[PDB]
Amino acid sequence: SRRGQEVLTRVKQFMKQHVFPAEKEVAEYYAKWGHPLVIEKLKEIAKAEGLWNLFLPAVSGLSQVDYALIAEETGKCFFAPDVFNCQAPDTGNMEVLHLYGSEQQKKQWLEPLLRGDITSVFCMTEPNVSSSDATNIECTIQRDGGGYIVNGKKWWSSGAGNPKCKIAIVLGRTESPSASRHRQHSMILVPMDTPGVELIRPLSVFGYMDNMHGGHWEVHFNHVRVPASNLILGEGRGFEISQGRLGPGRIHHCMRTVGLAERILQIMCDRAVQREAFKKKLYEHEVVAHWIAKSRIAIEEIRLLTLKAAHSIDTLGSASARKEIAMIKVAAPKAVCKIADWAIQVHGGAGVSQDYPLANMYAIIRTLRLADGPDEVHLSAIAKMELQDQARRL
Amino acid sequence: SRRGQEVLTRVKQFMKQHVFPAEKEVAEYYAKWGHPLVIEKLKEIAKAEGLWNLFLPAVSGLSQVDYALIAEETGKCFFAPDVFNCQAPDTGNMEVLHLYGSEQQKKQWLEPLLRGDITSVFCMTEPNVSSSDATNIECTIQRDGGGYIVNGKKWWSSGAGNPKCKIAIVLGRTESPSASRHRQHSMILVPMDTPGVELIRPLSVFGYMDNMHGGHWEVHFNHVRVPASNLILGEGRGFEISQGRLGPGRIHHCMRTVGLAERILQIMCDRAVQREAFKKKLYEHEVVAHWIAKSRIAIEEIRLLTLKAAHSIDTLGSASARKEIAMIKVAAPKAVCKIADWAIQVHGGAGVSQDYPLANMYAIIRTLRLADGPDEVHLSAIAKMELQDQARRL
Amino acid sequence: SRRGQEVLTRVKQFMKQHVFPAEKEVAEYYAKWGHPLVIEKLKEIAKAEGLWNLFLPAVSGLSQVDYALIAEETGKCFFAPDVFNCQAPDTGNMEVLHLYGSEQQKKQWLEPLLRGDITSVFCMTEPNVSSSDATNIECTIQRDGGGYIVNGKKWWSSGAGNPKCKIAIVLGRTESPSASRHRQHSMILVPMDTPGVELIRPLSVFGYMDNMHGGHWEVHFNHVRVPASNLILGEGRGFEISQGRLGPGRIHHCMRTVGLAERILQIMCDRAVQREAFKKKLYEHEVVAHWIAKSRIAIEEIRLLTLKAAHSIDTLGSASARKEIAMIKVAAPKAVCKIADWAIQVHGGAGVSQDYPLANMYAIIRTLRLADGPDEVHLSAIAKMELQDQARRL
Amino acid sequence: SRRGQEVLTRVKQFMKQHVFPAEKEVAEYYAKWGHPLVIEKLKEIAKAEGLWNLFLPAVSGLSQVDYALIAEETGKCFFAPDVFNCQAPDTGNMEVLHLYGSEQQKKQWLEPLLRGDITSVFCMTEPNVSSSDATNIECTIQRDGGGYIVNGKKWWSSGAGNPKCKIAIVLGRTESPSASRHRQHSMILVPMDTPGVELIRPLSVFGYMDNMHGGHWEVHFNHVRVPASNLILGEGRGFEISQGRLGPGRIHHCMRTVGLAERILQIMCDRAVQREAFKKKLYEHEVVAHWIAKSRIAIEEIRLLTLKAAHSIDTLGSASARKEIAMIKVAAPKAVCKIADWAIQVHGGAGVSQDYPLANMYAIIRTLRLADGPDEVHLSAIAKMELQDQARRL
Ligand SMILES: Cc1cc2nc3c(=O)[nH]c(=O)nc-3n(C[C@H](O)[C@H](O)[C@H](O)COP(=O)(O)OP(=O)(O)OC[C@H]3O[C@@H](n4cnc5c(N)ncnc54)[C@H](O)[C@@H]3O)c2cc1C
Ligand SMILES: Cc1cc2nc3c(=O)[nH]c(=O)nc-3n(C[C@H](O)[C@H](O)[C@H](O)COP(=O)(O)OP(=O)(O)OC[C@H]3O[C@@H](n4cnc5c(N)ncnc54)[C@H](O)[C@@H]3O)c2cc1C
Ligand SMILES: Cc1cc2nc3c(=O)[nH]c(=O)nc-3n(C[C@H](O)[C@H](O)[C@H](O)COP(=O)(O)OP(=O)(O)OC[C@H]3O[C@@H](n4cnc5c(N)ncnc54)[C@H](O)[C@@H]3O)c2cc1C
Ligand SMILES: Cc1cc2nc3c(=O)[nH]c(=O)nc-3n(C[C@H](O)[C@H](O)[C@H](O)COP(=O)(O)OP(=O)(O)OC[C@H]3O[C@@H](n4cnc5c(N)ncnc54)[C@H](O)[C@@H]3O)c2cc1C
Repeated sequence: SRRGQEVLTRVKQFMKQHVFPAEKEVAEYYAKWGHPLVIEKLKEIAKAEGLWNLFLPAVSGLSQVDYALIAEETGKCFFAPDVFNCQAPDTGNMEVLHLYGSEQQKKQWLEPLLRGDITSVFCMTEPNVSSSDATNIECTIQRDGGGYIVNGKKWWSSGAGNPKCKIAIVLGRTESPSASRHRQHSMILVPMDTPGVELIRPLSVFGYMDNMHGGHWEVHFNHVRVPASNLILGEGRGFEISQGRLGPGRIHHCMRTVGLAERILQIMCDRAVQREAFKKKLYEHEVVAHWIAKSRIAIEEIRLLTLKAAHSIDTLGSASARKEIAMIKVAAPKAVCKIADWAIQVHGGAGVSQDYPLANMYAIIRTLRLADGPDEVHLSAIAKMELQDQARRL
Repeated sequence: SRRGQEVLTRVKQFMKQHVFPAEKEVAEYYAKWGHPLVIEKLKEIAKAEGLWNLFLPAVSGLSQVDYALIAEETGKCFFAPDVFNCQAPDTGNMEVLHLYGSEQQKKQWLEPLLRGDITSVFCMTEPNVSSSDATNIECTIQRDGGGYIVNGKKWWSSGAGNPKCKIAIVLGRTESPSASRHRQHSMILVPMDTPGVELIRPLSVFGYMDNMHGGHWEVHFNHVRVPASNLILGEGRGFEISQGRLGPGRIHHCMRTVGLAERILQIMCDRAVQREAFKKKLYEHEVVAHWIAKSRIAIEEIRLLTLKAAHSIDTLGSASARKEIAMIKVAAPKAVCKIADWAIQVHGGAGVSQDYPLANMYAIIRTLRLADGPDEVHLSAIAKMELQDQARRL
Repeated sequence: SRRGQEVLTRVKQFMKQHVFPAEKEVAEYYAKWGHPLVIEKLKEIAKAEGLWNLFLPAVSGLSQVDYALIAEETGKCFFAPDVFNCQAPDTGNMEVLHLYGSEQQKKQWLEPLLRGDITSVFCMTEPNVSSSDATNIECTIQRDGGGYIVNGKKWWSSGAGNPKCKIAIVLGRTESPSASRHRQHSMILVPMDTPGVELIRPLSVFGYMDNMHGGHWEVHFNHVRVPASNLILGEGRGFEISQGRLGPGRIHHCMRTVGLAERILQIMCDRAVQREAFKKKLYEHEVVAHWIAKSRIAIEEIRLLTLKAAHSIDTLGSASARKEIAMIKVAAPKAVCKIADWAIQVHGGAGVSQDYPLANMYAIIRTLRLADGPDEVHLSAIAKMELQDQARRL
Repeated sequence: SRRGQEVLTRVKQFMKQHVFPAEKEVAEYYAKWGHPLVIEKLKEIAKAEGLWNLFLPAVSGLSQVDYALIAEETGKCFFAPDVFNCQAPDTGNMEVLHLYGSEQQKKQWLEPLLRGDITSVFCMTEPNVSSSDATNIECTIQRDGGGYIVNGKKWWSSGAGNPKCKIAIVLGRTESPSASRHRQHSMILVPMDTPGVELIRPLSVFGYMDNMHGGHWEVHFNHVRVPASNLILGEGRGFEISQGRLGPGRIHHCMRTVGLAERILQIMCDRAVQREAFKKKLYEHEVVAHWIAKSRIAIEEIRLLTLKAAHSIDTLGSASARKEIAMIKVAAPKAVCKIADWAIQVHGGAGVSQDYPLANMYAIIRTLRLADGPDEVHLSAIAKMELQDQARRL
């Protein structure tokens, strides 16, 4: 679309003018769970210029392909999505509140989230059970008179340490014997200021604490009392809302991963051209050149897959495109992990040190094979859908 | 396009009605370098219905995307491309004669090729040198008074054993010291009936002789006298014509390979559903299901890459899209080889026997990593182009 | 041992003097299920010099390490094991008859097998079921008065087309409700001259019929009447005898595969040194050199694994070393397959043709991942044993 | 040997009694470049019991196989080698001073190193050049009257931050036009207390600073004046001493890596047995079980390769076994990296957090593909030696 191209050009100009020059200051600030003043100034400027809430089609008037290209543009910096209010944790919560939810819930939580006043956290993983299977959730949401009681322990809650975090969406189980085997979980809105909500400890990733994004935390809900109006949809529709939330998050992460892979490839090519070993440059060795070629091929393939998934979501819907989302979720992280490992090996001993962003990049990409579900469950789902498709064809 | 969709539907109906039922008869006939009468009847029927010369846009009025889908449809059978006059050896020669060549050359050779009266063979590989580097060609094309003399030995000439083969395009070298380092080779039209042209022996592929397609032969040119009007373009433009010929052949092969991969995946899924081992079906074992999922992901990726290359050729040109062609040529054969190996392993001991087409399929796909240039030279070319692109960006 | 070293030196001299020069004649003879006179002369010479039955410790007085080195020596030729009476099909049957069996059975069948008068065939695979799980065998061995009745269809029976094949060992099931879940199968000796035994058709491997080794056949047993004295051990001990037969066959195949890999690596290095492409030799390209290095590393690793398994069998026994045999059976075929594929790619288009033995080599190695059980069942067995070992340690 | 077995049993008892229980205290101490008192007490106890300097055959009276098993035992803990005075940085310097060096140098530096009074650091890598090629070293060691002047910048110097570090071995270049192309570098002993030696900054590995081992530092030598008696051997023998130092370090690292891989496999098996997902345990999924089986196979292979290299060094010498050392250096890190990645994936999100040692383990193993030379230079060396061997055979 013409609007998509215009917004993409404006976003590229905004990044090249403001976002990249502030990287050194942002890194020096974090070398303690909030944002420095540079990010707030950038957010104000982006609000002024209209580069705000580009992820939500109902607000920005953009399709999934246009925002796919835009998110590919903003995936080259680790704090750029937060400048445009398109960061990973809160976007899913805004989508959940926009799709499902009452007028009171929207006016109370979605508007401050849209304006950037507050941030949100999504917590559904337990530390003592296998949470890749969503039926293993043991946190309870029991009705107690006129309200609800939330009691459980959470795990890997991203962004809970941010001082602006005021609302949470908690997935817990309700005992409903008369219901089906899937109508046993519900989502509830729990304010972080409610008595009984405790932040236990932050969680590290390969020795990185990720203070820029608020960190990952262990949260305890000790008999938290919540009004009955904070329950999203009904008392047994947690799985449906989770499925609705999942897809867009995965596609946005895949676009950002494509952008990050492009940045990594640029860095690796620069290093290969610059350095000389054994009386020749690094790219003159065929192994490095073949690494570069394979990286380019993989980047092109994953970008095409993500664009296909975005077009399918546009033309059909978010519920009739689960296979494409599963395929891109399987495909992107492994390819970008291989590219990052090749770049680290090309840079040598400096590839693991703090002189380059390759080590933190590798850690973040490595966590992409576990967050939002491991790759094995997605492979099983793809196999099941493919077998159903073959049975229908035959 | 609407015409593309209509022709695709007609082609699908034609295959399902005529081509697949004749597979058993065609296989029994070959269980000796020509075609049985069933193929000739199918060719006559296809000529009547207008499903003729679909590969050439100037004749069929189709873009590269429409024919990409059509060739994906016809890639599921090993003799289907010959039914529609879209077989690998002669298509490149028709493209060469259509792009370059005089009116006399066109009227003499392209029209019988277009009508299907005769077939052609392209020979540029020598047995005693490394022919992956085109500067190693030692066959000579010397001007002798009013004509030319062709003297050399050829290698892996596909389709030379067909009785309908009457014309050849031979790549040889001419001694031109005043010319550049690339203007040393030329292409000449050599009729197979010329004295001095000898067929030495056929060449086998993993123990398969491939009599259906005319086989692969060693050809000797012993002082062949050829008129000066049989030289295509000039006396030093062999490389340019070779580059013009190369790309469309690769893209058509990639589309047919995608179709073959789809057929292989269907066979493997059928076997996995049917068989039971260790008190469960084969797909109930997670390794087989993950094989199926990875095969589907790879098929989708290679199809998207081929469609991207076809669209780029449509919108820009065959000379400004070499990078995409190189990427698809690298990507498709390895993925389809892995899929075929997985299918053979799934079928067990019967995966290598004559009860299934998987072994011949694997042999043919394995030769795709060597024919039309190995994968390593393409990887080097991709690396060079990517480095140039990075230098231009920086 | 000193005897092992002396026999190894004598075997090396015998190969270099007689076996390699006859390769061209043997190949020309087969370019129809028996042996040419050259092989018979070589067998007579080997009998005269005492290089006979080197595989059996009770006859040759050699341990498993000495014969491991000897079989590594004889693995470089495809008919060399038959010169020393150490070929794959009959060796297992000799081991079975030597370990288990009565005096009458030994005097009737093992002595002609030891002298080389007759050959044997082992058949336990069915065409219409999954035979990787041995409980799926549907062939019946019912007691009928004073004898037994064998009724079933066999599959992939190696060596059944040899005119010297006179005896077979057939695995079938007996209905014994009072027995356990494993005491349901038995092995019986069935002469090939018995009425009701039919050879149906030979089976091809990638288009190779393997006439040198007698081929692989489909055999039908149509109500074959057999005396009760032809039953090995008891009526429900088939699994035990099968387990006893399995291990030595696998270790001998692994040693021969190591030898074949060494030959393949020598051929590939010769080609890489000889040829020149793009103004440099093939080994001057780093990819080819890295292929060579990885091939050498893999060869060393698999040889060490096989020697470890042989020493373990020597010092402990064939029943307390199943884990090592499973590991070598998993490890050797994949590494040698990768080496063969690299060599084929190095040779170029000639790597698939009949000018070199690489294509037939690849086909034979590819069948090693399916014969004597697939790799997946061995991986599952290794995982089970490793979990038991960890539980015992903890 | 009997002594080797007795010392191995004593070492196993010592570890199980003292080293493992202190892991929690050691971890809590570091959660600042020296050792806590627990390690010093363990060192005193090990000195009392005679488990001291087990790496040096001239002191312990042990071969390379016995110490290979012992180092495999001590590779399961990250501070265990330091308890027995067998830690990576100083062992190479002790070997260098033991092989080469004068009586004064030995009495001054080797004896305090042997008794554990001081530690050493080896520095030969420069930050601004490619140091994988040893001819790129730009640090200068110029003779200045009665002594030497060392001027250069070092990089990744391990253990320089330890307060006990008093001596260094620096590799620099000397301008000798009359000498050969390899006699251009020399090794000199530089005390850390000499004026002009500066510690610039520590270097991180994936966000880990590794304070336990003294860290990795950037060191500057600003016109350091050193007496002429501190030069090891001559003024142009740096390469020879470097080659002598290299091999034993690699073999010890490989043995410790095998031990670490065994520990990782034990942890992964424990997790797979414990956890349950999708109504079954983790090992009941075939992918996890196949991961376990492949890990066991790889561990066995690398252990056999290391033992073969140790036996070859014992029976022939450290100069006629470079091929085996290169092969093990290539083989061990990649296999252990794959095993560690599989274990991290098995543990899920907790695989990257601080609750388990898998993330730090992966970082340390990942640096093993770069330290002591990258894998690509070793692959090139192996290819060269293999080509020489093939040429000699032919
Ligand atoms: C944990 C750790 C500890 C260390 N400790 C020490 C220490 O105590 N002392 C010390 O002196 N150094 C130490 N180092 C440094 C280490 O020795 C070097 O990083 C390594 O030798 C390579 O040096 P470099 O960084 O200059 O690599 P570079 O040469 O700059 O890397 C270029 C890359 O190109 C590739 N390459 C290079 N040559 C070839 C070729 N011929 N063919 C193909 N590809 C090729 C490789 O992937 C290589 O990594 C340590 C490093 C680490 C990570
Ligand atoms: C060259 C050659 C020679 C042979 N010679 C003989 C001979 O002399 N005698 C004889 O009796 N047989 C012989 N065979 C047959 C051979 O033993 C069988 O092919 C093999 O044992 C598997 O039998 P199948 O074909 O029924 O495999 P199937 O069970 O039908 O194959 C199914 C596939 O599923 C997979 N699979 C199976 N179980 C599992 C599991 N638990 N987990 C995961 N994946 C699994 C495997 O990939 C397997 O290949 C020969 C075969 C070949 C190729
Ligand atoms: C089924 C089939 C059909 C064919 N049909 C035809 C036909 O119709 N017409 C025709 O002219 N030819 C045909 N060929 C031949 C084919 O084009 C050649 O085999 C191919 O181009 C390579 O030629 P070569 O055998 O000389 O390879 P070689 O150059 O001899 O192979 C050397 C090997 O070295 C490697 N290598 C080469 N260059 C590099 C590099 N720069 N970097 C790294 N590695 C490198 C590659 O692995 C290559 O295979 C056919 C081949 C097959 C298998
Ligand atoms: C950086 C990061 C951020 C995160 N942020 C959040 C967040 O904001 N909110 C949140 O709720 N969670 C978050 N998580 C947690 C994440 O969602 C979980 O780690 C993940 O969903 C798996 O949960 P688990 O740890 O219980 O895995 P487990 O189930 O304990 O892992 C077991 C392992 O077994 C394997 N496996 C599982 N099922 C199968 C199967 N069917 N077939 C084969 N293999 C299988 C997989 O390898 C899996 O990793 C985050 C995690 C990370 C690393």
